[PDB]
Amino acid sequence: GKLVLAAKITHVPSMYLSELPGPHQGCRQAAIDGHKEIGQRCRDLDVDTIVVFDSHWLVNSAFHINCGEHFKGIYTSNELPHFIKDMEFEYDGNPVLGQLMQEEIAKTGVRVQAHNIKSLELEYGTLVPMRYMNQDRRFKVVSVSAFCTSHSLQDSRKFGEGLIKAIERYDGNVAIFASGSLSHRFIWDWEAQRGMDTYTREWDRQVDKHVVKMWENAEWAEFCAMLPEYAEYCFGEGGMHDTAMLLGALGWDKYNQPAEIITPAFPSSGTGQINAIFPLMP
Amino acid sequence: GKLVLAAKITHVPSMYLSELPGPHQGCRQAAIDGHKEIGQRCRDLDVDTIVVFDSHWLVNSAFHINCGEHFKGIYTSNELPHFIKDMEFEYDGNPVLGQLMQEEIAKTGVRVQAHNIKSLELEYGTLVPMRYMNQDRRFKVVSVSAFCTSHSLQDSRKFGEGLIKAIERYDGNVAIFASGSLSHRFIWDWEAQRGMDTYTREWDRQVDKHVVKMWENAEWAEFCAMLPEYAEYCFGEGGMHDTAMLLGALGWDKYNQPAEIITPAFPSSGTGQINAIFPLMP
Amino acid sequence: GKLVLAAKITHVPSMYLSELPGPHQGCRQAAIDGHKEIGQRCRDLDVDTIVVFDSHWLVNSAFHINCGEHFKGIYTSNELPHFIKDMEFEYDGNPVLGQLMQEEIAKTGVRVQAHNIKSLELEYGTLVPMRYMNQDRRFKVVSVSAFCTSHSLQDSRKFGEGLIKAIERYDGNVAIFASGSLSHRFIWDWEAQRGMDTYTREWDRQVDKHVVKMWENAEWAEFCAMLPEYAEYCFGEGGMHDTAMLLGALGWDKYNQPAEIITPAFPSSGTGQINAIFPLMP
Amino acid sequence: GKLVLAAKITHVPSMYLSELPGPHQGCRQAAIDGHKEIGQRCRDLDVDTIVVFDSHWLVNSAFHINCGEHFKGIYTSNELPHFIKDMEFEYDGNPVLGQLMQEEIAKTGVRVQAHNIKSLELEYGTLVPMRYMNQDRRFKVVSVSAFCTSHSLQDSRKFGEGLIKAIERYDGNVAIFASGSLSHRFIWDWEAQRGMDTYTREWDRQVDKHVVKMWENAEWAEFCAMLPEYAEYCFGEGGMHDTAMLLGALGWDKYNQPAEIITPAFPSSGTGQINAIFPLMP
Ligand code: NA
Ligand code: NA
Ligand code: NA
Ligand code: NA
Repeated sequence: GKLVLAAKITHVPSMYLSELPGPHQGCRQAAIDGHKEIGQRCRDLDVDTIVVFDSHWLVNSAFHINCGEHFKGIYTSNELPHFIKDMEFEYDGNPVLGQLMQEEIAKTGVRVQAHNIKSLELEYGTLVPMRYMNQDRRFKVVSVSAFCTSHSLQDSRKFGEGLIKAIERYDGNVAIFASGSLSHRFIWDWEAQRGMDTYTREWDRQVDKHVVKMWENAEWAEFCAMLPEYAEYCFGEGGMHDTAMLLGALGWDKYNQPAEIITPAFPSSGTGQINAIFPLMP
Repeated sequence: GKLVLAAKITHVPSMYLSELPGPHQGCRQAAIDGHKEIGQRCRDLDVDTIVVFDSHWLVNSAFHINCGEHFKGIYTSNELPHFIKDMEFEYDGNPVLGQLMQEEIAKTGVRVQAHNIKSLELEYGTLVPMRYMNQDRRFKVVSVSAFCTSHSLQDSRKFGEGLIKAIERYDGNVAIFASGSLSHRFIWDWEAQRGMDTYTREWDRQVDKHVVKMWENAEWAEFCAMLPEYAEYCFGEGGMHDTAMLLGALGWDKYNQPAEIITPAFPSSGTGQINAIFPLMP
Repeated sequence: GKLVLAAKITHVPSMYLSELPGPHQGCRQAAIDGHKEIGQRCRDLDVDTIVVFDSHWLVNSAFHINCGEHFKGIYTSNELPHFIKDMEFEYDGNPVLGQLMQEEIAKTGVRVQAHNIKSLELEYGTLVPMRYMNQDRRFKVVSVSAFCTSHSLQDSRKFGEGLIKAIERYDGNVAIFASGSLSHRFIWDWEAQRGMDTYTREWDRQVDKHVVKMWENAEWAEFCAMLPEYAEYCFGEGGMHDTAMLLGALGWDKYNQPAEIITPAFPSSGTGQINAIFPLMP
Repeated sequence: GKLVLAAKITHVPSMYLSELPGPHQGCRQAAIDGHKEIGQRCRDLDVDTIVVFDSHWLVNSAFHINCGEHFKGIYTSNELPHFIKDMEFEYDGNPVLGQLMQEEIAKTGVRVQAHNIKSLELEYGTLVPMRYMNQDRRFKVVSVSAFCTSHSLQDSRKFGEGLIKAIERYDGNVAIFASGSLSHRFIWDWEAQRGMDTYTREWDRQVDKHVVKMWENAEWAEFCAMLPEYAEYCFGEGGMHDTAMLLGALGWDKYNQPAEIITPAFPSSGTGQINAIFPLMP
């Protein structure tokens, strides 16, 4: 098979808040537009399976693949129980791609497990893009744990490299999404006052503006070299393992295409958020 | 009503692994016996509700109370889903204690929300002690978010202080559990070969030994003063807000009782674990 | 009196190495010519006294001013004593400007001491610019301790604010130099082979490029807001107190003039170096 | 020749302040007593040369040995110029030991330079012990740069290992002093009011109390394993390279003798200070 689309996308809970009646209604319409645009490009390019690097799925040991056959349930947020509760979803899985991913990524030396368990539910980083892109179940979905507490960014790079080798063996077109953040120093509890549209630290705002310029200028050797420090000093969501998996799949320091910005970087509860297409190398 | 028991307890997933057939069967027998002993004292002291400060429940904004009327479901770990899956549980809740907690804690100036929502499920740091102590539904349970990413430890202190005032207004006896860790520098993914019974860093091993000595010697003024640095430099599970909520309920720097070590400190996947009773001030 | 010139300047030891016969002769010619250019503008503006914020002078308590009447001695580096040794110097001092500085800065509530002591010698961050600008003793010199181990950047801001008041009372024209670095993560001892013209970390290189862009675009409110994080995460030389003293004198977040880059940013032993004029507000 | 004594010693400026008339007179008498006791033991053991690991001598590149033939001068503090100024000293050097040290330490792979330069003056970490121990010039002195900004603690270990091989080739008895601190989080500038006899952070006080117990219990494998973290999280004076050089010479994780406490650990301007003899292995 073939990788046909790669993207970095936001999954902030304010996207669901934007759908609700209230003074926040429409506050994330541009972020939702970005998802729906990326979904349309996946339809245009005959994507049959989407792999999400989910920076909301926390793991301490190894890389985990949710390649469940079928995902059906009711989601309630443990962050915002009152507002995001009893949310229905139903999507088709791809156990076959999941097993190919396990086999090829395990050949790189990466510790990796594939799970086809009815009771292992999709995490939030995967449910959000699926809400806006896949309500008609046009796409199969496979999820990867990207909130990695005790892991090497070089192993997430290798996870992405092995993923390409899995796609080569799979009979279909695949899209990959890093579902997470730029900087993720969430706004302090004693500063709720300031609302959802500010950075906690000007520092994170400025580093995020520089990083977005690096993406637009295809400075990927330089970005890949500085990613450990960006992930540490800018409090990356899940340690920016989602960003590492995506760059791994694309060629790491050999990746050479300017990012196409879909949703310009915006603050959300003190964190940096963007939607961007990473064009494929020739 | 009355606070009658306070404890720091482990919830490591190796407790469930200890139950399973294999080379690790019985690897956490003494941790499980410590949970059972603490439960039995709860029975002896005519406890009707347990409040658990759950360091596995991640929140970014405010302190959240799960005071659902009824808890029933099937638990699958997203950390070790091959081993911890399809785990049945059913417990009774205490919405009345929950709303009192919200009333009294909000008067401290702390941001606090109480949830009585069917679909808001118990988190792992609450499920583990309920599994060993509460299978016969002797106790009502309330859960508090103690994985607090953007929160002051002085607000966790105030949460505990407000909780005492809520218990005073409640018609019955209450126990509180900080469900979490000492140091929580989880073992590196590339060091899986070392197994489950080691510390990641000798540094964490030695700081944890000093902290347990301080607890045993009632050095609570000194321990409270050093808690922000301990949480940072020894990678506390959820920032050690669970520890801060418990010490807040007990009197913070005026707490003067020697900790009773129910289960001696042990390493678990690189992290420090203990079961300890915190005797109440006369 | 009048502040007539402000600058950020490099004092790297490779400037002296550039003068010596060997394979590195001329390796810092442009940095030296930047010093000479800034010196000539001081001559043109009728500067009688230069105040240097010396990021090589380490202090643990309070801000110290060397306002000695006369400076004469022989300098041997304790960093590169094989190459920088027996270096003769002689300059005139300004005890009157020093006492005005102590008077006005103490009114801000900052802890400040002024020293007029024969045996208190000029530090390296002052000797280097005086070597290239002041060999004919055209200028009196005063030095300020800007390697501040335990100090608030808001107090370095207040030091600069007070200095403007001292200059207003002084009968003459004054120039101020922040003598120090951008990033100062010095190259690791085991990486000696890579030589003198590289950054230790791509991270430092890229943050430094963003910071120079901010300076060129007069984004001073943003730069001032991010300075505490920059100094911490990019290992600022002396904590970037030199930069803070200079921006304090210039108006801090109200400073609105684009920096004039006299010598483009260059790596030196892993660290970021620049010569820049900070034009004065009308 | 033979190593006959090893010690960790303080060099705090408050030792000189203790000698002066004022409310602080005698405030460091016990620290001075410790120096003079260690001096007397060096006389009793027929020491002819003292090597000091000087955590006040800052270097960015390589390890430097001050093995000048003769040291004579007047010292003025740039930390406290009013109180510590025009301090006379005169001591005999040992260029022969210095050259052996360079030869043997360079065989371990460590980058090391020996300097015999009249104008390269003794640093403060060396002048303080020499003031209290060597006013009659009974001992020759060699100084080593131990404020190492960019260096491996394993390289400081190898410097100590190589030093023993140098002493074996030298015709005399040698003593080694690590001249530095335990924790060195100097008291914040805005907390001057608290005086010189407090810790900045209870955290540093407690870690220092644990470390001193480890020394007294000969827990050297454990202490050596945690030293990188101690040096980082407790703000070690010069990064605790002085401590690593000493433990290097003594056997690192194979060292097995309980430290003899000469001056019990005491706070000085927020930092931890101790005088201790490290008995030689049989
Ligand atoms: Na948000
Ligand atoms: Na475990
Ligand atoms: Na240099
Ligand atoms: Na002192």
